[PDB]
Amino acid sequence: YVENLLTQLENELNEDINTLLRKCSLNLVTVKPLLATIKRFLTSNYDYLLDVVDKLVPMADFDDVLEVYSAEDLVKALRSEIDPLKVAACRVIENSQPKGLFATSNIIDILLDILFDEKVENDKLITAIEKALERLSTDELIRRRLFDNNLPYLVSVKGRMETVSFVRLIDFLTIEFQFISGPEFKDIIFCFTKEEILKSVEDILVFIELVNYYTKFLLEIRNQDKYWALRHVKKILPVFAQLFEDTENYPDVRAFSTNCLLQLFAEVSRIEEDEYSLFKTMDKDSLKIGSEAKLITEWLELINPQYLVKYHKDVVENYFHVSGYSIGMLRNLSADEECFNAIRNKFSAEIVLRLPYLEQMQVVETLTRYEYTSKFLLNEMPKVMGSLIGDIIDLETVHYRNSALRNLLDKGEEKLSVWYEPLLREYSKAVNG
Amino acid sequence: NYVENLLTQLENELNEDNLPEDINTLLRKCSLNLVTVVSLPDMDVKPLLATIKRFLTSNVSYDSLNYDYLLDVVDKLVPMADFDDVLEVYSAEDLVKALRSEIDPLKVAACRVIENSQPKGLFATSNIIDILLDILFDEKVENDKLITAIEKALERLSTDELIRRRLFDNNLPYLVSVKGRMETVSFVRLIDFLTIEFQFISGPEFKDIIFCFTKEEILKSVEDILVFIELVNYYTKFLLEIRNQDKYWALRHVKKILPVFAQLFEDTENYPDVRAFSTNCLLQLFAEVSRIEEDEYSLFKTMDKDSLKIGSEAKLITEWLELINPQYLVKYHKDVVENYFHVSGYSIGMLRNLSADEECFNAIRNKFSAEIVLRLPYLEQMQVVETLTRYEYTSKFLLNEMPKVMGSLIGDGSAGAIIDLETVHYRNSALRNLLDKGEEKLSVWYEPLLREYSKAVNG
Repeated sequence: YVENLLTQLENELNEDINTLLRKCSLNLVTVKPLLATIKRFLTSNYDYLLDVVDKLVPMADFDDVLEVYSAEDLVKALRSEIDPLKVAACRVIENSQPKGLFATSNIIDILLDILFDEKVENDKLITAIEKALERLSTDELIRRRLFDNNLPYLVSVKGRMETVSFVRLIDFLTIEFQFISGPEFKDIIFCFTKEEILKSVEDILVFIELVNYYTKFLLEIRNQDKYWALRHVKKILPVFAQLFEDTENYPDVRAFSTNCLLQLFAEVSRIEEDEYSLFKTMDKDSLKIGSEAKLITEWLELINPQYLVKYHKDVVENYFHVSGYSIGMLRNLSADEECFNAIRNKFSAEIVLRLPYLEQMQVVETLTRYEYTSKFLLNEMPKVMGSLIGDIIDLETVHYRNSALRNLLDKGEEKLSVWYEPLLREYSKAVNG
Repeated sequence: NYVENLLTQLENELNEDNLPEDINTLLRKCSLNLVTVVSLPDMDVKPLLATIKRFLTSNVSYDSLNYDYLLDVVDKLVPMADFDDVLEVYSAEDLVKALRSEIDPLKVAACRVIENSQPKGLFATSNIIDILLDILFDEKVENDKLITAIEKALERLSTDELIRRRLFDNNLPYLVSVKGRMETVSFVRLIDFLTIEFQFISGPEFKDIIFCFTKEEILKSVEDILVFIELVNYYTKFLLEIRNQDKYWALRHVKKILPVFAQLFEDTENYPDVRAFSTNCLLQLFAEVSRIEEDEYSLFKTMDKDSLKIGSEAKLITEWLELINPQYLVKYHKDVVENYFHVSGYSIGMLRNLSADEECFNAIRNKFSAEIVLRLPYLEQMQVVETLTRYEYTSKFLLNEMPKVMGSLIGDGSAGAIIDLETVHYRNSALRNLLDKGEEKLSVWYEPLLREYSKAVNG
């Protein structure tokens, strides 16, 4: 049936065309003459035609695709003035088998010419290029073509700092960093000097994109355990903090980029190396946690809690009080034992029990996450445990209650004592009905 | 200041007698700036939303403006603004008129407004949801962006009880009528809708009539194999969601029909299209069935004995050993596990599954030797080692019986130079999983593992 529908399409393209194209697409999601007929139609609803190509290409054996779309045809397609043909070329390139097949040609180079062309407004084409590059970048030869054969070009795009092509470059580097090893890492491509960061402030959108690039860069270093990359990034982190502080000379930085800078500083505080040496200097010289009242909640919600208790114990001790409002701060401050000890005297069963059930469940779920917080809950607030067990339609309440029940049960029967059987009973009722 | 002035220039350019030449470049620039986050409280945002609305409600299409660019500004502007301001421009009656129109861009804008409803139950007392369902299940609708906009609006609002009531109570006979059509296009959208909705449904809200299919409906779906495949996939994701969301109460509503899928899989003479076109999706379903919260594999052992007959069809053996619960495999097909499995790069998929149960691992243990593993290329050795590193019983086997393999994991000092993505990933994971066991259980391997892990992550 699928082969006959494709044969019809092959005869038809050489009315209700859109409907048959949809029918072909729907059947494929759930070959040379058809691919060649579509190619002739593209070299001469186009989105519906391309969707058939997008589903047909990965399904077929790549040798058959290569016969219709040669490396030479792909260069011609990408150098044309026909956007749908360029998208089809991208789909072919994306599905290259082996992934390094086109690594010896200038195909990747041409993909980069289109990607960094600010005049390109076709979002589907930009996405198709990025998807083709992301898929192929697991291969070493493809990363070599990108970061060695096209290094001067990438550095030229980087130096330009033209809004449209720069944002696409940042997106490209973010995607590429997940595949890059220590020996492949190039500072000139992935890292920005103080001078480039100062230049980005002139166009605040570019600056915000750069702050977000660094936040995701630090997050990826933590997620992928790529600590070797820290020495390449740390030296410029105090520049972002200096810009955050310098409201007289760079008012646009606090005016338009406060939130993204706070997320960056949250990541910087997770660098513990040499007793928070870098973050301590940024805080002392620039951030000055506690000195600007309107940022106190955010600092206590975002900054490494071990850092907060060691250098701003007075802020933690005095500022934090239990309420639905301070749940964000509770989740962060509870994540370090010493930091939790600095807020522990703000709790009582009475205070927690006065909160509406959704807020009690958010507080309880947070306290169930750690050994020291759960011990405090069980030994000092058994009335709160009584409220958790109880005598619910709200999805958030059910989510936090079930997570609290599950986190306590993870501790085991021995550590739960008298709470074991009531918790098991409540969890069974919630998951089994 | 800059973003609201960019929005101000757009409001002024759109209200000029004739649209200026730069209109589409301005819209595109507005979209890139809004991408960031929340709006400036400079002005109400109401005149710009109302100006865009007049362009969308107009039956006159202007050659000079790009409607996709105009909608992209709406899709970024609506969630950024206070909903009371959006309501002033787009009332519940304007939304009904927009959805009942013949203007697709206007219907998409209506969806964005509905999606961002605050409170979520605001339009639950109107027929707005009913109209969204009429469009969603209309086969003649070819606009994929409109279909997605409806699904996104329904997904966002379905966390609310009143919205689920409008869906599953006020529109129950309609939804059941769409379900009974089993017309390809509307059916696929219905399955996607039910998958979205199941995330939010509680035990007391669950309705068998709309979420579950009887044997008769499953037999009817075979007539159009695409519909049957969509149904197999629906059940696989349904069982996966029960495991992921701990919704075990739903199993009693689904289990009774699971043997029908296995019967169809076996019956190649009377249902040849089942095996011909749906083998792979059925294998994924059976993998989930072998993992359900049930009493000693009651249901799966009957499906296997009567229909699946694991081990009787040689060409499916690798797939069964890669997919089926390993505890089930060793208890009922120990002979298959013992004879079939041998170590190679090819059998890595089987190794990862069979290693996940201790008894099952004991049945493959004698196929390992340091010599066999050491002959594999380094990427494959790392995949094998990383698998053995995942469990207490496999790691004990690796450390006590294959110290030469541990020697290969530690290596000759050239690991810092490994460029292969996959090799680094599996080696580092193996190193990390072993270190998680602690210094006491690692003995002499502790310091070399710590040294190798430090070099990999810090060097």
